[PDB]
Amino acid sequence: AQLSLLIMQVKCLTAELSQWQKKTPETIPLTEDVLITLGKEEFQKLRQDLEMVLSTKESKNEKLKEDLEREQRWLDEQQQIMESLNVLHSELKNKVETFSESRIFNEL
Amino acid sequence: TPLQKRLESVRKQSSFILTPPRRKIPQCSQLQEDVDPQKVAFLLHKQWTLYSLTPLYKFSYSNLKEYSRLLNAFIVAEKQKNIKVIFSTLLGMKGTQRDPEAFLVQIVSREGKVLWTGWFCCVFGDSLLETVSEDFTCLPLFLANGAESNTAIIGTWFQKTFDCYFSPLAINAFNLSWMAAMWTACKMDHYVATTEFLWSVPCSPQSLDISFAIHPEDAKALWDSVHKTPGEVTQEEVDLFMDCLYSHFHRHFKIHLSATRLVRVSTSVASAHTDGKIKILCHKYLIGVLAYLTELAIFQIE
Amino acid sequence: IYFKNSENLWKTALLAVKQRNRGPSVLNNSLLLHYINCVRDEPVLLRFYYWLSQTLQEECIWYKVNNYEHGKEFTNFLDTIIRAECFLQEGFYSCEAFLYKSLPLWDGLCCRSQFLQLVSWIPFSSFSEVKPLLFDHLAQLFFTSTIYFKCSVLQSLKELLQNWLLWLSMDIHMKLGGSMNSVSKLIHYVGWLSTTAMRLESNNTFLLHFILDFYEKVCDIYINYNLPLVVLFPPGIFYSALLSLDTSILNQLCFIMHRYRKNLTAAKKNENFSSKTYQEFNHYLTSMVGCLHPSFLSYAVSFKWSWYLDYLFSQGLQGLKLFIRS
Amino acid sequence: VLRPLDKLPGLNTATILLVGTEDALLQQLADSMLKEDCASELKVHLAKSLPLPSSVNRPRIDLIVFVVNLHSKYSLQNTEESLRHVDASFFLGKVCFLATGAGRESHCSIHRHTVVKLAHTYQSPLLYCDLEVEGFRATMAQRLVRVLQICAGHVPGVSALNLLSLLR
Amino acid sequence: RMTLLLRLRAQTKQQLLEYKSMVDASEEKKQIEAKIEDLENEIEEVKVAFEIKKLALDRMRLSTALKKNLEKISRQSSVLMDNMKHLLELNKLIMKSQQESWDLEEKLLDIRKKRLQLKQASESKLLEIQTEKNKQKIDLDSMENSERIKIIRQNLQMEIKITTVIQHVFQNLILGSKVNWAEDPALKEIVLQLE
Amino acid sequence: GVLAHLERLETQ
DNA sequence: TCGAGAATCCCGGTGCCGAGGCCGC
DNA sequence: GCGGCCTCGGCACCGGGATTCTCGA
Repeated sequence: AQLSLLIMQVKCLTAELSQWQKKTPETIPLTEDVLITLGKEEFQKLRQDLEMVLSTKESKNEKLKEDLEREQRWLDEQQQIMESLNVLHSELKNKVETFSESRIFNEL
Repeated sequence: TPLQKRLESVRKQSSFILTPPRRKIPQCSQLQEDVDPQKVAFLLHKQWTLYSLTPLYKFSYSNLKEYSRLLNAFIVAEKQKNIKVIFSTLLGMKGTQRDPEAFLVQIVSREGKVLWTGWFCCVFGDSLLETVSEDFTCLPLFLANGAESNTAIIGTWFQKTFDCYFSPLAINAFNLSWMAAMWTACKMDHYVATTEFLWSVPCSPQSLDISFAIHPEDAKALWDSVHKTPGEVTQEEVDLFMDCLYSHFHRHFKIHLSATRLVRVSTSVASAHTDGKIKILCHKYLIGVLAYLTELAIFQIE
Repeated sequence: IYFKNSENLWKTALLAVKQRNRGPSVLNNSLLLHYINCVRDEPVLLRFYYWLSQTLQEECIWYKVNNYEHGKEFTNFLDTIIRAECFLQEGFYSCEAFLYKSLPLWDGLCCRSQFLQLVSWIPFSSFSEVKPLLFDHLAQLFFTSTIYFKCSVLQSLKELLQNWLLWLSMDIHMKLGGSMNSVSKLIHYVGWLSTTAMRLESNNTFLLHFILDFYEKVCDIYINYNLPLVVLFPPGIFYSALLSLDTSILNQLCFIMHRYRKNLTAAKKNENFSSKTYQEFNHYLTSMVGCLHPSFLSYAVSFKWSWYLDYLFSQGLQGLKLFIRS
Repeated sequence: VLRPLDKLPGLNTATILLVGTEDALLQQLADSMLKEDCASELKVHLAKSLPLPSSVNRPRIDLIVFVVNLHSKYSLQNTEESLRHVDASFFLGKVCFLATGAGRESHCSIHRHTVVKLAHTYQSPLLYCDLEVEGFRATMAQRLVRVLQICAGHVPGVSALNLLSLLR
Repeated sequence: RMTLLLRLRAQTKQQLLEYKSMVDASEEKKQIEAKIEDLENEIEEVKVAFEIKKLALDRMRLSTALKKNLEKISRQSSVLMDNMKHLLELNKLIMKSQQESWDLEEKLLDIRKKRLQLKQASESKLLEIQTEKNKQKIDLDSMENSERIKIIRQNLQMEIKITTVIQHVFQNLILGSKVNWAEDPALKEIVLQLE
Repeated sequence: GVLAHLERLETQ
């Protein structure tokens, strides 16, 4: 049925796109109301999410300030291990690299 | 290649691209090289509780005495919280030459009363070898049989020293039906035990269990009814064998066995449970039964 | 037992002595996490992958027996995983491997806060090998769950966008096109995700706020990450927030498109984008700059054109400031 | 044989018809799907097999979720048998494949690929869950009820036909 | 009720949409790799056919809800406006809550960029340290020639093992006897024997 | 985070 | 052909780890 | 009536009795 369903899918998307293009925006029958019923409903829903989105965007900068402190601390511990590893690379360069086998036997 | 190969493997596995593994009927595995006849024969008719074992970091098949002492001194210390531990490479429990040699872990108590007899094997598990680095000696299968307390102690020791982790391998009833089908498809003679399928219906108040034990030769003749392509058993052939069982049980007792789940499939080749206490190895097909079991352990690890 | 001392009687004098001196396997190790952060070595990222896979499997099978009390250590362990990835900054290769395994089985709210922060740290794969495996399920639950899970995905994919664009910025630093096509397709698929989520919830302002929060990080691709990936709005969000009904979403869109103007101008300096992207942005401009109105009407009711401006502007409309100055 | 548009719709009635051999779990899912006081009438229907004994006055059925209990191969042999009595114009958007028992992964008589292959070869969404536990039911119930308002047309932007274009 | 009749209009303008789509599909009477391709080029083309349709619906809805609300300035007190003043307050509690956000996120972003620059840099540098330790591993193959290193190592191990025996019988002979151990300047350097 | 928060407006 | 010996199918009679109870803080 | 304590008991793996069936009186 996979192919028998793909063919009907393309046949149905064709009908739906030919019917959406038939759908002119029908704003003529829009609403007999003065739309205060829909207005003061939509602002009230706005009041329902605006408190509900300030409560989320306040936690957003809460976690962003907490993470700014945390990642500043991480960056500090990273530049420390960066300068430390760089100075270890420079020091381990031509200090332990200048190691002879016979000199290692003489140290023994 | 060292990790990204495993990531691509994980992608392939999670993709679930047309899985039905047409499997070769477990071929008579003539005992390869050494395979200590006394040891292997002791290892056959023992009810191994399967586990999935992640690859062991920094393991070597030379330092067996050091690990033996390190674990013996740990087990008897868990008694402080009489026992000898003998790591023993099995030398032949491997599918291909490149697989890691299977090695044992036996809690020998005075005499050779082997309390626990652990067993890590990696046979035909080259879907894990080619994805893990050289430092890890990967043995996906772990085999307990000793008390669960000692297994949950040696597993902790292995986690502590090797960074290997034991998930208890649970063969789902799908894989259980698969192995129940390829084991009545084998070419054996003198069937040791009847082909029993311990079903367990999902009733909420009660827990009725069914033992659909077939005569082993009668199930072979029933398998030949649904066996058409030789050499390899398909998912449809396995399902038709299982549905011939269903249509011989719902025919008789009017209860749809297909609405139940397999919990144990005893066969002349090898018994196999679900909850872990799975692999009894009646016959010497254990390199094929273990091949399936390791392939299933890869599924859990990977 | 464990350093339980008996010098407490002496610790009258010894507490005076303290006052006298005053006067006269690796996740729970932050000091060691820096090591694994710096070694992308084979036997350690694999010694660690196998622990994470078998901890996110065993302790997640632990859900199937409690699902209530085990749902607090798993949450607090996934929090440690999340923190370790935020520090170490690459997605653990068991974090995705557990996600593809446990996303299809996943519900909407079972450790949502942790699972949808794991998605953020997913090793950029192709968006052709990660889309069917994961994003085809972060749409299977995106379109069936409530707004409170919907906003938690375009936020999850918002952070995923940054965690992919970081690893692409230094892919410019450490010396593209086929990597380019991946973030572009991720953003379009979110841009496909975020036009139909706009339709499920009847243009809910909360959800489109998070949509723009995602797009607040799509305007600044060139300026921030040095990536030439200016991807404009799909109109199903652009005009849906243009003709929206609040300004905390209107000025949000205005900030995004101003950063879009800035990023396109910056891309014109260094250099398809030009033809169709500039056409679409001039479409989003002429239509909107002629349109720059309902939430502004709310302000005007609460309220000489320049004075109206000042009343605006002064009252927090900063995205409008950045546009109007541009 | 069920058809999507054989009956006329109501007003806010979104009639989903659960399909699964086990019926206590279907009853639990229906209870959880009506536990939340949604904005739509929710005349949930239950069943065992799609022949659906021919009783007129059955409303315009807006969703058939084939609850395939992965623990039991019967739930697939009774779904695949019941999948042949669904109209081909019904499989487009108004068909979901619930796979209860997934995630437990130890009782699964059915490999979850097989339900994946079944739900892909019929071109319909496949929503895993574990219906036995209310914690994964009271969130799958709010997924089936928002798919419901999509197929029943209650969200005035998305058809059932638009739905499968999202869950492919 | 009007809201309920509105939910009906909407629901029926979509149920008849589905009905007309199906009857048009019934009115009408292959390359599966492209059968999903000429399935995709509508799910993008119906998408541009109805996102513009919904976008025209929304613009004509907001234009009327603006003109209707343009009549709202002309009306009386409208306690709605008392609720909108607090929405201005909420906007201030969000657009200022975003004022940090385009700044806090900017700081976190260049913090993340610096951190990842030092992470790839540290991985390169620490890989250099590890390959230099590997170079010291070739220096390790410089001892396992074992022509005179092995014998001296063995006689060092067989002598320090006497020097860790005679030593610990000084920690046990200048302890058990009549030691007067540390009130003596000879033993004080011989007791407290360095390991 | 806003994910840990978005899990407590789902409840509340 | 038949009578004792060995092996092994059928189910014990045993071994041994979770569950329930129970006594200070 | 709880804290670390302890004691029955389902499940299950290993040890002889009677049925198979081969060989001697």
